[PDB]
This record gives sequence, C-alpha cells and structure tokens, in this order.
Amino acid sequence: DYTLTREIVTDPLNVFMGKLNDMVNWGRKNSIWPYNFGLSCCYVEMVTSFTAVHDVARFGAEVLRASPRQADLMVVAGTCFTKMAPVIQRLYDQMLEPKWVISMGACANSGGMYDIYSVVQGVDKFIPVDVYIPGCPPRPEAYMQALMLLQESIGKERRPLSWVVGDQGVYRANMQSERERKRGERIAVTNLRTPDEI
Amino acid sequence: WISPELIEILLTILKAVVILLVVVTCGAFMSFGERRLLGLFQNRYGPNRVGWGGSLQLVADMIKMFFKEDWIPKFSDRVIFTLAPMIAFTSLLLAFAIVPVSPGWVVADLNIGILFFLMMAGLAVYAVLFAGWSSNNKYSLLGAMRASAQTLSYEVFLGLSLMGVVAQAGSFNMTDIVNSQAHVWNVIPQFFGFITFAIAGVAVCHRHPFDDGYHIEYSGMKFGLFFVGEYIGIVTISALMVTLFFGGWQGPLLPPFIWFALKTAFFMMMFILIRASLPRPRYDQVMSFGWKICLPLTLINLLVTAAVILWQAQ
Amino acid sequence: MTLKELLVGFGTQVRSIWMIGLHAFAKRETRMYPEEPVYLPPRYRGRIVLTRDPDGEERC
Amino acid sequence: STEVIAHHWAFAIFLIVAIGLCCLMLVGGWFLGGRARLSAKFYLVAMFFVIFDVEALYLFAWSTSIRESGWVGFVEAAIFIFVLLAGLVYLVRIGALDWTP
Amino acid sequence: VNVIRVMLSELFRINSHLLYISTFIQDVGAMTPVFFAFTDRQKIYDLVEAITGFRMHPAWFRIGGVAHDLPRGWDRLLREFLDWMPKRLASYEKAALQNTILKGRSQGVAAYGAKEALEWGTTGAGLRATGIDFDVRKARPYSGYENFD
Amino acid sequence: MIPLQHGLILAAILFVLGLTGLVIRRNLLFMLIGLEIMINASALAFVVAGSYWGQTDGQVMYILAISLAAAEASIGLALLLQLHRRRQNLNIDSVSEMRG
Ligand SMILES: CCCCCCCCCCCCCCCCCC(=O)OC[C@H](COP(=O)(O)OCCN)OC(=O)CCCCCCCCCCCCCCCCC
Ligand SMILES: CCCCCCCCCCCCCCCCCCCC
Ligand code: SF4
Repeated sequence: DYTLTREIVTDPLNVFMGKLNDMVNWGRKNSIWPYNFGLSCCYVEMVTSFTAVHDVARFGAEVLRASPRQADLMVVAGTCFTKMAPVIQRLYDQMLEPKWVISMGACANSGGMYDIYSVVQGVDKFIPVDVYIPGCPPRPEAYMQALMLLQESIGKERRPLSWVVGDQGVYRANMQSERERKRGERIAVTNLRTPDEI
Repeated sequence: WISPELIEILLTILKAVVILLVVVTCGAFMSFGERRLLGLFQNRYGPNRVGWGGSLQLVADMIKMFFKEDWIPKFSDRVIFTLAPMIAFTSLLLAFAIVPVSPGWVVADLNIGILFFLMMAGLAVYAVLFAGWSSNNKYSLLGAMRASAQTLSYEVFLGLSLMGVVAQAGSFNMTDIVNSQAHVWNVIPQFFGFITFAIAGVAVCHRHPFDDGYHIEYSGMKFGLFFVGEYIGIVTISALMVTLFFGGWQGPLLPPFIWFALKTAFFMMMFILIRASLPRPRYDQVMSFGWKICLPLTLINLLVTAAVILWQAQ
Repeated sequence: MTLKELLVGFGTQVRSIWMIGLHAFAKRETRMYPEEPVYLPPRYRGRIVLTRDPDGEERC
Repeated sequence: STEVIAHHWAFAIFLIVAIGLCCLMLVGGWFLGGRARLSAKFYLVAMFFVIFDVEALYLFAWSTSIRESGWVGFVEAAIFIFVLLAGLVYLVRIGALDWTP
Repeated sequence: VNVIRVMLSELFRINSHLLYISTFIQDVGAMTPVFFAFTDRQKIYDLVEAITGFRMHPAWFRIGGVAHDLPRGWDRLLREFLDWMPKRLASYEKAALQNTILKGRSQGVAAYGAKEALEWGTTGAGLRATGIDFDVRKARPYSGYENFD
Repeated sequence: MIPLQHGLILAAILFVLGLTGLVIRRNLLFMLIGLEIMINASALAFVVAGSYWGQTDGQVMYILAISLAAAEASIGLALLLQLHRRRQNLNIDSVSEMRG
C-alpha cells in the first residue's frame, strides 16, 4: 500500500519504465548526502558516526554538504527550540526534491524530556519526517540502521523521472512497522546477561 | 572507401575519442578513489558496499545528480551561471588534450603545448570568476575574488616553472620534451622547477591546501560538472608533471603506457596525501608564498638552467 | 618570513606527510556495522522489556 | 602527410566531443527529475599578474631558443631578469604585495 | 563513592578535552586527527558503557552514592585504556599541535591578561593561562580530591 | 592562398568598431574596452603584414603591442578605480571642469 502527496493509492508500477524507476531508486538510496546541521547532543553522535571507528562512508553518506541545495537528506539531530524552528523550516525549504528527513533522538522525535516553554514538541509539528530514531542520544549504529531504513523506504517509492511526461505526484509506500516486524524475535528473548559483569 | 589515409583518419579519431572517454572516466573513478584513499589515510574503508569494491558508488552519485531537481536562482544571470561549470570542465579537458600518453598515441602534436596549458589555466580562472559573479551573492562574489587572486598569484609563475624543462628540451613540443628525458629524467636537473610547478598546479586546481563559498548556489548536474572538471584537472596536472618531469612514458621493462599510468597514479595518490595531511595556510600567507618565494625561484632556476645548458654546449 | 621559519615549516609539513602515511600503513579500527554486530555491555541502557518470573508469570 | 591532417582531425573531434559532452550532460541534468566594498588589493594583485605575465612571455620567447642565441642572449636575459627581480623587490618592500596590515 | 565519582569525572574530562583539541585542529584546517580522537573517545565510551550503561549522558550519580556498583572487569578496561592513551596523545601532538601552520593560526589571537579574565569571570584554561593558579579541585577540595597526587 | 587584403580589411573593421565604441560610449569602462579593441586590431594588422612577408618582425611588434596594451589597460583601470572611488560614478561627461 502507498500514499500520495501532490489518500491511499495502490502500486502503479511497461517493464522498461519499471527498470528505470528501479535504477533511479537504486542510485538515490546508494548516494544519500546528509546536510551538516547541528542542534544539540544528537549532532555530536552524528559526527561520531561520521568518524573512523564507525565509518558512515561505507554507505556513501560521508559527502556531508554544507549547503542545503546540495543535500538529499536532512537529519534533525537535536532539540527543536522555539528560536531554532524558523531556521529549521527555512533550511528545509532551501532543499530540493527529493528530500527526506531523519529525526534523531527523543528531542527531535517528540520534544523528549524537554516539555518546556521554549521547545517545539517534535520536529514533525512543522516539517514532515520519514524516519524516527528513539534514543538520548542514539548510538551511531542506530543512525546507521535508520540510514538503511531510509534506503528501504527510498527503494520502493515512486517519483517522476522527468517533468515533461508522467505523473508529477509522489508515492510513498505504507511500510510495515519495525515493531510488528521484529515482534517475532523480540518476544522470544528469554535470558540476558546479569548487569554485575563486563 | 578503403584507403590508408581515410582509415588512418578514422583510427586516429578513435584514439582521440578513447583518450577523452578514458580521461573523463578516470577523473570520476579517481574522485571515488579520492574518497577511498582518504578513508585509507584515516584508517577507514570508505565507500566499499555499493558494488564489488565500491566501484558502483560513482554511478549512484551520477544518478542522484542527474535526477536532482534543477534549480537556478531567479535573480541570477542564467547564461553565466550555466557557462561557469562548462568552462571549469572544458578548460582542463583541453589542457589534457596535449599530453602524450604513449608513442603513437597522441591527440595533437602541437608546436606550443604547455602554452596551450597556460591558456587553459586562464580559462579556469575565468570559470571561477564567472561562478562567483553569476550567483547574485555578495559573499560568494568576495570568495571568488579571493580565490581568483590566489589563482593569479600562482599562475604568474606556473609557466616560468615549466621554462627550465622546455629550455633544456629546446622546443615547445611535448614529444621533444619527453625525448630529451631518454637518459635522465627532468626531475633531477629541474628539482626547483618540479616543486614550483607542483605547488602552482595544486593551486590552480583549487586542491588542498588551496581551497562565503562560490559553490553554495550550484546544485544538480552543475555541481557534478564542477567536481568532474576539478578531478579531470587533477588528472591533467598529474599527467603533465609525469610527462614534463618524470620521463613521461619512458621505462626499462614495462610497456610505456604502464609506466605512464603508474607515475600518474603515484602523483594522484600524492595529491590525496596532500589533501589528507596538510593544514590550511592563511590566505595572505598563501599569496605571499606565491609571490615572494616561488616566482624568484623560477626566475633564478631559468637563469641557472640557461647558464648550464650554454656551458655544456661546447 | 625568515628562512629558518620556512625550513622549520617545510620540515613540519614533511613530518605530517610521513605520519599520515604511517597512519595509512596501520591497522583498521572500523566496526563493520551491520555485518559485524555491536558488542554491548550487559547493563547497556537500550530497549525496554517487561520480564517474567521463573515460574512463567509476568513479574509486573 | 596524412599524419598531420589526421592529428588535426583528432584535435577537432576531441574539441567537439568534449564541448558537446558537457552540453548534453547539462541538458540531461536539466531534463531529468521532478520539480516542486572590496579593496584595491584585488586590483593590485591582478595588475601585478598581468605585468609579470607579459614579462613572463618575454622569458617564454627566450627559453625556447637559448642555445642559438649564444652567451649574448644570456647576458641580455640576465639584465631582463635582474630588472624583474628589482621591480619585484621594490613591490615587496613598500607593501604592495602585503595583504595583511 | 568519592573515588568512583572522581574516576568517572576524569574519564569524561579526558573525553571532553579530546573533543576540544580535535575540533580545534579541524577548525584550523587539519581534518585528519579528529577521527583517531573519536576512536580514543570510543575506548572511553566502552569503559563508560561498561560501568554506567550509557555513552554520553550516564545519569549514574545518585544522592548519597552511585546507581550500581563497579562491574567485574572495570579495572581491565581502565588498564587497557590507560595503556592506549599516551601514544595516541603524542601522535596527535607531533602530527598537528607542533606543526607551524596551526601555531601561526592560533598564537597571538584574542589574547588577554589576568585583569580581563578576573573582570569578565573567565574560568578554566583561560584564567590559569593568565597565570592565576585557581583550580576548584585544589582551592576548595570536593569529593576527596585532596587524596590525589 | 589567404590574401593580405582580407586580413587588413578585417583589422580595419575591428579598428573602426573599437573607435565607434570609444566615441559613442560615455561610460569610462567601455571607452577602455574600445581602446583595447583598437590596439588589438592594429596588432592583428601587424601580424597579418608579418605573415605576408614571412618575417617574425610582425610577431615581435605584436609582443610590444600587447605589452603596451597590458600596461595601458592597467593604468586606465587604475584611473577608472580612482574616478569611481572619489566621484562614485563613471560618467566621462562629468570630467569637464577644464574648458575654454
Ligand atoms: C562555448 C564554446 C566556445 C568555443 C570553443 C571552440 C569552438 C570550436 C570547436 C571546433 C574546432 C575545430 C578544429 C580547430 C582546428 C584544430 C587543429 C588546429 O588548430 O590546427 C592548427 C595548428 C596545427 O599545429 P601543428 O599540429 O603543430 O601543425 C604543424 C604545422 N602544420 O594547431 C594550433 O594552432 C593549435 C592551437 C589552437 C587550438 C585552439 C583550441 C580551442 C581554443 C578555444 C577554447 C575555448 C574553450 C571554451 C570557452 C572558455 C571560456 C571563454
Ligand atoms: C591516468 C592515465 C590516463 C590515460 C588516458 C589515455 C589512455 C590511453 C590508453 C592507451 C592504451 C594503448 C597504449 C599503446 C599500446 C600498448 C599497451 C597495450 C595494452 C594496453
Ligand atoms: S534527545 Fe537527548 S541527546 Fe538528543 S539532543 Fe535531546 S537531550 Fe540531547
């Protein structure tokens, strides 16, 4: 199942157009360029993921552009403060299609622990979000797992190949949640190591 | 339609086309190799998951640049904004156009050569100036003025660095320059010419440590044009240094193209090492190094080369 | 600048060149995520569960 | 000589294919994908580049024919390079090439 | 409790100082050693993960003590980290902090004396760089810092 | 196989175009542009004359001509910068305070 942005609409996908959309999706997931935007702690773990021990570069996401026009993905990693929310909105509007959003950490997810007068309670209040990571902060490999989640969501989305022909609306698949996908193996856990050891 | 002249025309045009395609693909794959070698230099692996050895990453970047939405500022001048990546690509491409890769494999056997490289360097600084002005941005304009002043400050002695090599060779032709290296490579007499040409060639390609930017407004395939043009420029500078200081294709055992490609790859890896290791000197220090130190060194090197080549001309 | 300062600068840059090359000749310290699973200590604060008693009923 | 005209044609198709490849690369980038006061030191640096580039072209003309010009050409270019270095030292000392204050 | 709190505070101080030095080296223009500094921070994070269960915000100190006891094997990880650190510190110093370009970019920039630090409430490395030997761990000892050499 | 006359006509056309641009334009930058057009046209004529006779003297005086053009353009652009610095406008009709 898919949803439209110009409602729920089924999968429309000639085989040559299907292969062309598949290769466009492949090139888009295998080359995702994040934007160098810093808000708070979660950006420190973001640049931790970019470093040598973690090596985001294996995903081809180390290019890390300093201008939003050159970036494909916006990782909101930190708290959406009231003063910083117009900056976030302007930065997201400066981007070009296609543009996806990864919300990193509890602050960008929902406001986190900061149910306070000067914090916007979640970045999804004003900009659309594609992936959410719980954490405070998420570890760098959780950001990597979200990068693969965004790759999976990218690889089965439908976008126009050009503006001269075809439908110009975007089709994002209603993905099965990771919670119900991993519930089979998460409940089967029986014993864990006791916290008194290393 | 079978004649030796016409088939020679067609085969030589095919060699030129093959050289052009290999050069543009080598620049793109060596940008990918720049990422990989930076990862190696900082104890990582770099892009190695998209394809066998990461070789399919570049196709993914090309697809992303091609299918990105094309964006031009409304207030900007469209013609200059379009034209600046065109120049930044083509200038260093036709700068490569003089390089002899192997005996019997050349594009144009000109009577000028490195003069044509100098014209292409002037066109490169034109590309930087046009990219800065066309953005309709004061910050990018000022940054382009600074970058263009630096490029001028090193282009002012690029040719004088090459002057010792052509003075020993006795001709502007590149084949004669290589053939003068049949017994000793030009790096040994023109050591100062070599280091000054290396510094100038790094600076005119805006490679580290010589890099309010003038690339902020560019996006889509124009930014990819800038990258492939600058990396083709890295290829061109490396091949020029090989063919002017390290004997070109001359080698004892291996085929000449193998030796030429090995030396070019060594200089490419050296450029990646320069990018990885050195910190960035300040702008005033960079231009004072360009004017005060290297240009008198090239002048004195040319004078000493002339005196030596007249002493041995008994 | 002075010639001694220039020679010291050239020496420091060549030393940085050599040290970065020696870093290149070293051993990688990169964890191969997701292919290599992340080791986590037993008291690592990640996903929350509700557990059971040894008899099999839920402990809450 | 068919080799000379062959090399001329190779240069022609090299130029044409390079420019056209960049043209069609820009065309394909545009076509595909959906949509939804400066100081006078700049002038001084460019001016110094122009003047020293003309003196550089004089040295370019010198260096290609050093051997048959003899030692007289060497002493002539020695006066030339000494004049260039005197002007360069003069420019350096007064602060023309000093960007920092 | 005092020695545990001092150990955790010193581990996090080393983490923060490593980040500060690496970010300064990157901001000057040498972007290489921040990666290795983050590897050292990852070793510190390994020890902090083992002890407190979290990487960056442990939430481990309690009113009257700490949340858990020290896990069996904390001393091995601490010994491995203490063997790891000095060679990396010397490597970063000789690769970047003794290089001339960073010294020229850093020396003589935004200097001030003791009076400017006193009147503006400057503390930490700046105040002691002005020659005033005022550290809280020595002047007003806390958490058993008087038992450390 | 290429007439000397045709190159001379081309150089003369460029010269009169530069002179017309020098006369009709009252912005100082376009006057300097016209000056470089005329001096380049005369240099082109000199190169054509040298190539007709098979002598290097045409290229030698071309080298002298472009040296003069470079230095004169530098001086003229310095004067233009001074005019724009002190008067904030590039009207060549504004510099008319000496007359009679
Ligand atoms: C946006 C487009 C702008 C314009 C771009 C160019 C448009 C034209 C493209 C088609 C050109 C067709 C072929 C032209 C002739 C090529 C061969 C040639 O030049 O031969 C003449 C000469 C031969 O010399 P040689 O080989 O030594 O022969 C021995 C003596 N018989 O060899 C020479 O004299 C070599 C020296 C001349 C080489 C000229 C190369 C092009 C110069 C202009 C580049 C412009 C780049 C784009 C714009 C940059 C920004 C302004
Ligand atoms: C970085 C190097 C870029 C080189 C660009 C041009 C490549 C030309 C390749 C020519 C190959 C044939 C050379 C002559 C025959 C001898 C070798 C035969 C096996 C390749
Ligand atoms: S979620 Fe936690 S770690 Fe992330 S920005 Fe908020 S307070 Fe910091």
